[PDB]
Amino acid sequence: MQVVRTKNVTLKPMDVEEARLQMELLGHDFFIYTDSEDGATNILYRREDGNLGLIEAKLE
Amino acid sequence: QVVRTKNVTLKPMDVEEARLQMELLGHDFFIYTDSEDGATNILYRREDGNLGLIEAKL
Repeated sequence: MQVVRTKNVTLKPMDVEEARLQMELLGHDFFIYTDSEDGATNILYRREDGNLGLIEAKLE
Repeated sequence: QVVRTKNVTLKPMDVEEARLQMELLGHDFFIYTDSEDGATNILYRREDGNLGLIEAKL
């Protein structure tokens, strides 16, 4: 079978500039946090483009 | 420089259902709510090609 190793992380509030900083200090391609102003769950991620992409996960 | 957000609506499901979704959308990752603990999850393809998961929670 296929085993997916889980990496547990605790969601925290911060600026998207902060998320970028922290993501890079780990070289991760994915950084999930809760937007400091908006309050919603955000996922900063590096596109195949190389550029950054920001996803907002609607708790809807 | 300037980036526009993308909106996604999370749904509860297990890693298997999420894995199938990711394949269908032909995407490299998938975000959903873990139906076991209600956490926000990110199933994704690692560099080595393997599958990894990130579980976020307050």
